[PDB]
Amino acid sequence: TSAAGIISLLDEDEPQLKEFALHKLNAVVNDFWAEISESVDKIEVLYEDEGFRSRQFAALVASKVFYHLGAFEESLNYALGAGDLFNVNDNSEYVETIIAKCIDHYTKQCVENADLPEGEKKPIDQRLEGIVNKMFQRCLDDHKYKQAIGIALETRRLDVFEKTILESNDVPGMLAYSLKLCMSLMQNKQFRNKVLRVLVKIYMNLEKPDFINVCQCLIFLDDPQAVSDILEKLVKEDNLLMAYQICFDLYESASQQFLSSVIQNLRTVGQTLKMIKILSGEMAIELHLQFLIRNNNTDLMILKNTKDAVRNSVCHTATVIANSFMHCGTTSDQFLRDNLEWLARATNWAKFTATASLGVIHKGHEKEALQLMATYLPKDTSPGSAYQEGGGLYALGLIHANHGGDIIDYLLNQLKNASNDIVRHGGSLGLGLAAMGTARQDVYDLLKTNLYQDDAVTGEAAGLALGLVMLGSKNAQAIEDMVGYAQETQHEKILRGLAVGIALVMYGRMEEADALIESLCRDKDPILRRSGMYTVAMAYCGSGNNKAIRRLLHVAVSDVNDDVRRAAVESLGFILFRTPEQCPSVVSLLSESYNPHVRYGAAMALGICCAGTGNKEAINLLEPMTNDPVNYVRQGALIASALIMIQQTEITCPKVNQFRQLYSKVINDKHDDVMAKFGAILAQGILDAGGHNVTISLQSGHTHMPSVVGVLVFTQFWFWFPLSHFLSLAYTPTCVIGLNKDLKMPKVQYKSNCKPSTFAYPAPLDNPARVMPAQLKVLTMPETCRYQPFKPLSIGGIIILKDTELVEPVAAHGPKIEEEE
Amino acid sequence: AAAAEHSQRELDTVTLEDIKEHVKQLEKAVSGKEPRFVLRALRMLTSRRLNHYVLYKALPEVEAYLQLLVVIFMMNSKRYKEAQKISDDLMQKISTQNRRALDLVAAKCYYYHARVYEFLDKLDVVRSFLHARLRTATLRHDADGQATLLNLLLRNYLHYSLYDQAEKLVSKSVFPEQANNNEWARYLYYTGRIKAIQLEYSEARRTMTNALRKAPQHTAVGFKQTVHKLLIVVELLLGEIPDRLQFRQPSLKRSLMPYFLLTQAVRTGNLAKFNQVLDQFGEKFQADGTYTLIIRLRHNVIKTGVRMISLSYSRISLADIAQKLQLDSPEDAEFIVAKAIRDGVIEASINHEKGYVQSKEMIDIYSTREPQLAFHQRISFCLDIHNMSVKAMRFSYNKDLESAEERREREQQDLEFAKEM
Amino acid sequence: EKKQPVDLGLLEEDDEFEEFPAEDWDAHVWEDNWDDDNVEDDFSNQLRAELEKHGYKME
Amino acid sequence: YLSKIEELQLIVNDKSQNLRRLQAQRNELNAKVRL
Amino acid sequence: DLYSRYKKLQQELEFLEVQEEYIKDEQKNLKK
Repeated sequence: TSAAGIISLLDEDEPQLKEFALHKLNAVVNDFWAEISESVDKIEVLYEDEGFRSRQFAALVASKVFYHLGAFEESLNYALGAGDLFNVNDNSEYVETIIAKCIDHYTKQCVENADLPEGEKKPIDQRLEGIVNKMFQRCLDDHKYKQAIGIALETRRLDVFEKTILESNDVPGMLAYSLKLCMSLMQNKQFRNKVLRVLVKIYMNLEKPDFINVCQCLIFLDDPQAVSDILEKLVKEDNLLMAYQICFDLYESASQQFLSSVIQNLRTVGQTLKMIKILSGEMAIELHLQFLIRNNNTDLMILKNTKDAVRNSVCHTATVIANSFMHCGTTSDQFLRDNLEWLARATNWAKFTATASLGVIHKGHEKEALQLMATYLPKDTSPGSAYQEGGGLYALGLIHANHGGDIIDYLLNQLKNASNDIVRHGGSLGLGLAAMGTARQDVYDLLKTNLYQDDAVTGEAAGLALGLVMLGSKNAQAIEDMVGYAQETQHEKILRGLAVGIALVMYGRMEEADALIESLCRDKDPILRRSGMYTVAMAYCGSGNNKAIRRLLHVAVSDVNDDVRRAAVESLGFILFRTPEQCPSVVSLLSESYNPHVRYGAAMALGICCAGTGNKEAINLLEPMTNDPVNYVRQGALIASALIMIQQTEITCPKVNQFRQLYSKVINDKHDDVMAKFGAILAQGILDAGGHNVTISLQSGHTHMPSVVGVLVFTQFWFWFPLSHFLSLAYTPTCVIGLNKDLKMPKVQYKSNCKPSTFAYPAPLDNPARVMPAQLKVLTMPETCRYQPFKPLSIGGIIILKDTELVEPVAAHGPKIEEEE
Repeated sequence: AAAAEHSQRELDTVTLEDIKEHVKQLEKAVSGKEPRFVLRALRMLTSRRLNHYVLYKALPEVEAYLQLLVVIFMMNSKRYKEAQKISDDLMQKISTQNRRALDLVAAKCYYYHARVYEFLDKLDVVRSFLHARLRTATLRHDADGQATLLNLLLRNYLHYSLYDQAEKLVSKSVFPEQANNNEWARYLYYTGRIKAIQLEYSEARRTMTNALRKAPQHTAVGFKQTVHKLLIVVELLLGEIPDRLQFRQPSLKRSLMPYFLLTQAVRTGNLAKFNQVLDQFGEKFQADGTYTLIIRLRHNVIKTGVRMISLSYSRISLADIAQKLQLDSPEDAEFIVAKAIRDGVIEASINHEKGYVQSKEMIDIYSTREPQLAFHQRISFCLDIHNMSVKAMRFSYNKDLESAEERREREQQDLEFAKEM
Repeated sequence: EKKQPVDLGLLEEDDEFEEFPAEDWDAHVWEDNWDDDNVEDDFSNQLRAELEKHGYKME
Repeated sequence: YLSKIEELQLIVNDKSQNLRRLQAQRNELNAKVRL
Repeated sequence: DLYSRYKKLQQELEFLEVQEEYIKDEQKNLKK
């Protein structure tokens, strides 16, 4: 009824009574704690009487009062005090509450504990830890373990996340779920990296685990030993396809920097040169070209219609590129022959650019390209203009990026021999191009002079390639140098591209560059601030760092200079890469703003985030921007759309028609600029790059920096025009081709129905062509033919039907490679 | 016939805030009921159980709602037998109802449950439940049901005599947002009240004033009539006479007569008249608890007596004051007046040997401190009224985009033409 | 909302006098108010002012 | 329930979606003015 | 499902933060 007696019994002696007070009280606390809430002071003291045993009664009683008072760390403490009065299986909402309440406490504690150290210890009140684990036990007895995991995820207890569930059940679906999750989640990668190792280990237990899992996991760890352990274990398990597919997991994932370790390792580790031959990936280049050469869907007529459309100096430049796109790796001079007077209408830089646009066209010809450049190469004389001559230099590496180091260094010798002007720029361009991601001090160094040689022409490229060389965590000294040279060296561009290099060699460093970031942020000059975002990108690109974004926002918010903001907005979609999701909602603010640059920078990042993705929703936001009075804006918007829109077209996306026609419209329009038509023709050519049969991909799964580069390269173009050919990087095959062991290329159309978008594409069956990352995965193989994959089906670019009876029927098939390669 | 609305109300069974709207008309959906029309729900539907229940008396998201219709049916039918029993069976089912939307619906439920109730088993056994899920819902974060339930148990404490239990109850309470202004004023009402009985007046006037603001009007009379009764009481105890325009507003002027016979007693400062009036209307004042508040005034009345005797006389022989206030002895007086002085009422001194009060001046004419505070306080009010209106007013907002592309093109063309010229 | 209000009113009371008041349920207000008080004073005073002075005539 | 109801506590946070809601308009309105 | 949703929401909570704090920015830079 009312607690007054129990209130009175409280102070009354005979701990017997006090017990039976507390006892009777305890039961009727639930209501009457309210009256009792004033007795708590004694009750406190009561809990301080070791004389009176049961006081844990009062403690939990107080805990009852405290929930009923909304006091918890109080209640918890005294519930913790209880241990007896308290139990987990005791079911009240309160108990459930206080537990759940008690629980949360653990997490940050554990996390704060996790902060300094991480693992076992007595720092945390074991009672909680117990009850924690006891619920984790209950979680184990719940036996849905993400339940336990997500806790232990935050609980950071691998002990819990040991392997109990592992041996239990759920062979394929107890790690990846969390693992793929962990990638998305855990702040400290170390905790996640801890998972990754064990995960591999859990998988290394191997009732034949999925390796691409481990691959990505390894690629996430970039731990060669694991792969080598795999490789041994592989060699232990050795099967061509297994090795192959592993090497196909490998050739498509491991960084140019990482993988090369494994190469020399795999070399030293012995074997199977096929692996070393898969390390080429030239097969892809071949297959890609093979795919291209085969599956190229061209219609230069419309591009001719675009080329014959208008004639000028700036515009004539653009169409020198879109032609490259449609020929990218496709190796054709079609229009190049059409207008030879084209070259007349080209200008020293366009002449320079027209010469470079060749490497695009031949990209993936790892022999011819040099011979392709040969007539325009160096020493081999020239018809006129050392830029055209300069053009090959940069044009060369386009094909040979990472693979032309020799010629590069060779050309770098030509550079070293004389760094200055085009002869040093175009070379100064293509050097870091192939040298990108490879750490060569000379590349840094040789440029560093060519840099310091202070040719706005030349020194610029140095500000890039040097970044490209040390692209990675690089070295802070060059940073100092660059940053020094930034403030030191007197030029707009030469000073400018530095921060870009700074942006480069700060890559994934994240927290690291924050200094220089802050420095760049604190810069008077836009340039440092400018690259800061890009720096922040390459640091935090992919995974969103809110604070970064938050900073990037507020920076873009807080900067006078618009380009910076524009940039700052642009670079967002990098640290915002992994979620294109809100990016429209994100830019939906910046979509609508007084300023064009803001509205300009909008286009890219979103156009970037969904480049390899969907969201006509995202798209349609930009179409108003495609009408923003500044052609430069829409030009960007034009581009931004097409960056997304490749392969997505034709009533899959009906809008492409306009968008295409819009270009043509513009391309027809005389009153639209060579801003306007520029992007238009390009964005057209974008959609039509790689015979329109190729895609744009980046961290769609693990990042590839080369995908990024062309973007950030293309970033400043109306700034510095002869760049965008960098964009050739993210060009990605939709190829679907049998491949196999002997590589007899058996081509089958595996025939599993997608709503058919190999029918949805530009005008002018499962084998190669359109496909789609999706239209890939609505299609599955037949078991009927000779060859079967272990991974059963897969994406488009990776192909490789695994080979399961030689010099017999199943005939023969060949391609560009089989000829020369 | 009218049951169509009950079906139309069921068309509000889609999702979320529909229920809100669903309830509104459902407030007046109880105009027409027949026992045979009860069989409508029997045909509307678990189903078998429902049917059985219907029989005794005489989809789930609307199951609770139709149970509401059962309660409403019974309670409004006077019949307590079936109505009471049903509540126990209906209240339980709907209560344990493992649904979130249902909590909102049950509030109307609880609102009736307590209502018909009479004693212990209802004050005590039924109260333990309201506190139980009060905690449950509190963790379930349903604002409306919480506030309602809280109000019900408060009303229980005051049907009881326990102000303290309810006070310390408030001490551990946090009230939520999203409310119904009526429930909001029910709260502010009970709050102000208990806050008053404990002697603290100056914060009671506040909560009751809000109980006037936040209350709706239409015909919600008796609540206004009653509160005002408490309003007049507080205003009176605090020492601030209310203006006549109070004892004559509406039909309530027929119930405020007692208080209108108190102020006439109080302002005059004549004790005997007061007392006589208290005897006169006492019984009338007992039907609510304003009584024991009113009986406190004996202090205030005399304070008034003294203050008037002071303003109207510079110095008075104690004899005379004792005559005007009817009191027995002078010795009584100088205790009373000595008290009045300490309280900053008279500003006098007393000449004892000649026994006459002699009185302080208004040197305090333009204090300046007084008017300032009053002025300051007012300004904050205007500001807030201007801030809240700027944050609320600030909410068909869309359809934005000046400039254009078609026209822009036209403009460009014009420009080109001009250039050509 | 009105219904809710009504419900609230019902809970707060019924009521006895309130019901009567409702049943009774006008007039105006004029302009301003306070303090009415009693009446029949002025002439009463004069009636006494005479009497007073009449008493003072008697004086 | 433990983590179950948890989603609700934060799920109700949608309130911040509206205020910003008041912002957009509130923000978009200036953009028209400034533009 | 939670470990994918209950956890995927924290982002959202930041979305309103990423934008809630930025939103004030447009209000602020617009006025100047």
